[PDB]
Formats: sequence, structure tokens, C-alpha cells
Amino acid sequence: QVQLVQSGAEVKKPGSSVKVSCKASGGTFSSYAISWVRQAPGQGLEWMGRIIPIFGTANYAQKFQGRVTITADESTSTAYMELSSLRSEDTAVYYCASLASYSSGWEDVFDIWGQGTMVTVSSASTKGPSVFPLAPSSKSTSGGTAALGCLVKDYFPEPVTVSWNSGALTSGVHTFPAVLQSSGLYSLSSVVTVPSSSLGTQTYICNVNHKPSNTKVDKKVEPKS
Amino acid sequence: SNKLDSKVSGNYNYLYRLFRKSNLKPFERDISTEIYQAGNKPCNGVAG
Amino acid sequence: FNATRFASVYAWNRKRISNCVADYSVLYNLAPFFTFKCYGVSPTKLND
Amino acid sequence: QVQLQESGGGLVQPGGSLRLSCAASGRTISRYAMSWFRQAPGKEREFVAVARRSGDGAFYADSVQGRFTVSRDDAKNTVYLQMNSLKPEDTAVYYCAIDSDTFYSGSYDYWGQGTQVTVS
Amino acid sequence: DIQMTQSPSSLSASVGDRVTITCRASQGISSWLAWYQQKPGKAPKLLIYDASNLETGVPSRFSGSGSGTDFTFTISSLQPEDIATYYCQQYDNLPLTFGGGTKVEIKRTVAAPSVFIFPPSDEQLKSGTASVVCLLNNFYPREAKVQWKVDNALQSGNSQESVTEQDSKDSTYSLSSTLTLSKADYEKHKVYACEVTHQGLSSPVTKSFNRGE
Repeated sequence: QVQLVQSGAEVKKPGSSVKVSCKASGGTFSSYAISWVRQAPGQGLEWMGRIIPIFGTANYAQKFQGRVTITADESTSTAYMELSSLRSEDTAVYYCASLASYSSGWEDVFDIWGQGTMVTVSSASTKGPSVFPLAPSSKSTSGGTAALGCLVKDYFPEPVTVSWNSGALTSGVHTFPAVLQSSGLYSLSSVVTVPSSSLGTQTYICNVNHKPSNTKVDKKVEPKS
Repeated sequence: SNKLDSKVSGNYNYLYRLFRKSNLKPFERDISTEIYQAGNKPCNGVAG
Repeated sequence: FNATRFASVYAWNRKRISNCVADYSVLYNLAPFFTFKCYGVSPTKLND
Repeated sequence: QVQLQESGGGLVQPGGSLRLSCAASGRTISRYAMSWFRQAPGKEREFVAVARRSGDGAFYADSVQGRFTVSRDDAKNTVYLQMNSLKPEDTAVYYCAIDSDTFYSGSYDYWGQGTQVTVS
Repeated sequence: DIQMTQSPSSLSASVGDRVTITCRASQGISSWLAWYQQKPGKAPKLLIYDASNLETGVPSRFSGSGSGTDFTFTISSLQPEDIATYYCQQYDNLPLTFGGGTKVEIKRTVAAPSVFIFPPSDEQLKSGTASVVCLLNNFYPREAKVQWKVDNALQSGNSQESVTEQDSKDSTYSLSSTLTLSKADYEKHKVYACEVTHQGLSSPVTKSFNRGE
């Protein structure tokens, strides 16, 4: 088997330089090759460079030549990429790929990635989310059912997990993608639906965990009549 | 195939074995990519 | 001939052939082939 | 407003085929997708078919997709819907409607007028 | 440099229907063109690397062909788990160029949205900011008008929207919008409302709440 292991979340100010890693394992390291790719929240793919660690040869895209460098060392069994002139547009998910397609008739296409590293470039600073619940009214019920939820605001940096703590209580839970404020802070929304026989009395509690610092935040939602 | 399979400064995908420890047997094939014994004994995946 | 799935001589492609006609007057002699040769016997003899 | 009305329909023998016609005037027909709707006697409304500018075929509902076809004429504001091998189930009142939103992907049910079609 | 395009940009068909797509490139070639199966934020799966060629492990469910500047890619069948975006890639030369994408999804009968609105709370207003959310749940089309009607008057240019992908379990889709205001502008008005109209709906729907209750 062949596998790739990537680092955790990394963030830096604009105009800086950053180091990233891609740990390779399994089989023989000398027979593998590594490539790097970037994936935004819906923009097209970008390919940074390519290296053959056994032989040390590398090449680049015109967009990233000069400003980016790759080094890989067998002894540490990981591949490295060097980045410079970071800017806000670099905020995306950064992936490392293995190009095994060079020695068996399969040519110049990857078939293995790691777990992917999310990256962000902003002037903000790390801090936890701000959460506030809402109070639906009984007159607002629809078809004998109602919904409750929470909004997550003012957290940085990502990734962020928004959910309800545990159990089947999560029935009818529904969440939507994140948005980024002009101040440099992320946001999220969540909702859960409840029938008449369980709304209010169930005492629903929304939860958030800012795993870059592993800070847990929770809040209660209460209807009214 | 140069008429249709060439690039201004490309065609890096075309590969051939430049060094080997010993000659291949008739109609034999080798797909190994181990470091060649360049003067010294083959180094195990390192520089040297 | 036309597969071209052998862009690198390293890790070259092989095939086995049996139970057919082997009409060399067409094979290796049409316009696309720039060069063609046989060793030890002429193509005219090999044709039959 | 976006006025629209039908023509044709009426009485036909079961198992036959007939054409339902719908037309408009005084306004541009291209900037909306043209759809169709159905109501069985005393029953709720139900979408039937719709046509678009690109001409990449059409879109239909489950009850009509495998039997019926729809078409439109952007240069004359005339749109048509085909009925094939009528059955007792399809005896109903049909509505001609505009997907009343300029160059829009979805649709909004602005039915202009309707007529009855029945099987003898 | 090499540039390419894909047409059409989106496909919709019912479960088990045939699907086909085509990709166009700048230069005429007969090999060295790939195809990919990609989903939002997920890893592509390789199906074709050279014109009409595939590896071990590629399912027989995919195929491709063509010559010159146009190559086609066909899928034998569609299922809800296949909601993804097909892509063409080309590597005749080093400046690898990637396709414009073609969405593939599932066709279904019209589903009426479940409509609800999301009035503010006190802790929200104490921060100086005010916002309200209007949600449409499990409706088929890509968008349905979510109109803010503060004081029974339409509003525009002051809301944010978020979107979900098609639900593979039942091929439905959801949408919502979020109004934003300051507490002063919030209290300048008295009645809040959101209106929803939809293809499968009988008539326009209005939901509202008031500052005095």
C-alpha cells in the first residue's frame, strides 16, 4: 500500500513565506513521486510544481516559478513545498499528490493524494466564535412542525465544526456552507426541525468546536408563545 | 513523431534508461528505478 | 503501430501474435511508415 | 401584463391524438420559458411540460413525459402541446402559463387561460 | 497556450438514463487527452488519460472517443450517487490545461418547498447588528424567489445567500437568504415579512412577524 500524510491547518499574514509538508509512507520511498495541487471553494484547480525525490529533479508552472520551491528528503520520508508572496487569494485547500504514473506505462497522472491542508491568508487574528440563538413563536409553526437553529460568527481561523452535541437528537438537523466577512472573520449557519410534540420541551442545544484551538461553544434555543 | 509530438521546450515525458549496473538479456525488459552505481556502490535512495 | 502507448523506451510495450495472416506488403509498407527493414531475409521472401 | 390564452381541445375519441394550441401577442415571447399545467375535475394543479429557447429537447412531468411532446415558436408567439392515445385519466382542464421571470432558470406559475379536453 | 472548453455545461437526467459529453481543445490531436470525475471539494477520479484508453480498476461504466479537436466522453448509466462534475484534461505538452466542467445531476418531479422565516433575538440586537433569515427547504429547481418585504415593502441589496448541493438521497435541493441591518434601521421598521412562490406551489406564500409581539 501507498499513502500520503499532510500537515495541519496553516495560516500566515499577506506577503510572507510558508513551509508545508507531505509525508509519504508504504512500499519504497525511492519509487514514488510527489506533486502539489490547490483547491479553492469552487474555483478551478491550480497545480504548483512537481518533484521526483529519488533523483531530485523538479519543474514548475509559469504562474508560480521563482516564488515557490519544492524539496523532498527520503530520510524524513516526506516532501516539502516552499511558498512566498502569500496573498488572500491563496485561501484554499492545499493538496499533495503522488505521481506513480511514470514506470508502468501509466503516464503523467496522479492516483493518490493525502488528506489535504486548508490554508488562509488574512490580516485577522485567531479567536473563538460568537454564537446567538433564536426564539421562534408558536404562531409561526407550519404544518404542526417548527425549526430552531443557531448562527456562528466572528471566528478565525478555520476549519470549524458546527453541529448538535450527540445522539438521535440530531434528527432533522441541516447546515449550510461558510461565508467570509470583509473584516477577515468566517461565519456559519445551522438549523434543526422539530414537531409540535417535541419543540421547546426537548431543550435543544447547538454546539460549535473551533478545532484550530479546540475551543467548544454551545448555546440553547427556546421557542415562545 | 516530431511533426505532432514535440513542444517548444518540452517533451520531458519521453524517458530512457541512461545508466545501469549490467546489460539486459536478449528481449529482456527492466522497469526498476534504483540509483545507479555511479563510481561508488549504489546509494540507498540518497544523495552522495 | 498506431497505439503509441510507448512514449518512453524505458518500460517499453510488448505484444504476442498468432493465428492470422501476416501480409507484410501492407504492414510496415504504407505511407505513414517512414522506414522499414528486415534482417537476415528480404521482405519479398517473408511475404510468402 | 403577460397575457396568454389557449385554443383547440374539445371532444375526441379515446385512444386518439389531438393538438392543443396556445398563443400570445403584444409582447416578447423569448424572455420567458413557456410551460403547461393540468387539473383533473376538482383536483389540484399539476405541471405537464415546458419548452426553452436552446432547443435541447424538452422537459415533462412524470404522467406525461413518455406520451406527450411540446414545442414553441419564438418568432410568432405560438406554442403547442401534443396529446397521443388519450385515456379516461387525461380528461381534465389544462392551463397555459408563462415561467414569469426574465431569462430565469426556475419558473413561476402564471397561468393565463385554460380549456377543457375530454374523451368520449 | 493550449485552451479547451466543454459543452454543454450541465446535464440532468433520471436514474438509469444515458449520458454523454464532449470536450474541445485548441489544437488538433489524437492522443494525450484525459478525463476526470470531480465533485465540489473532493478528489478527482481518473477514467481516461489518452484518447480512448484506461487503466486497470477503471469501471466499464465510462468511455470516450474522438479525433481532431473534439473528443466525446460517454457514461452508460446514471445514479444519484454520481452527482458530480465531469472534466477533461490535456497533457500533450507541459502547460497542462484543464476543462471548464460539466455538471451532471438527477431529474425528478416538482417538489414544493417547505417555507419558514427566522426572526431575530434580543442578544443579537444588543450587539448593534440585526439580521433575519428566510429558508426554502427541499425544492427541486436551482432557485426560487426569496423576497424581503419589510413593512410590506420589497427590499433588495441588503441580504446574503447560501446554497446546498442536490441531495443524493431524494435529489431535492434547498435554499435560504439572510437579511442584514443595523439596530437603528431594524427598529425604524415595524413589520418583517418574506414571500415565496414556486413551480409546484398553488399560490404565492407570505410569512411575517412584527416588532410589537
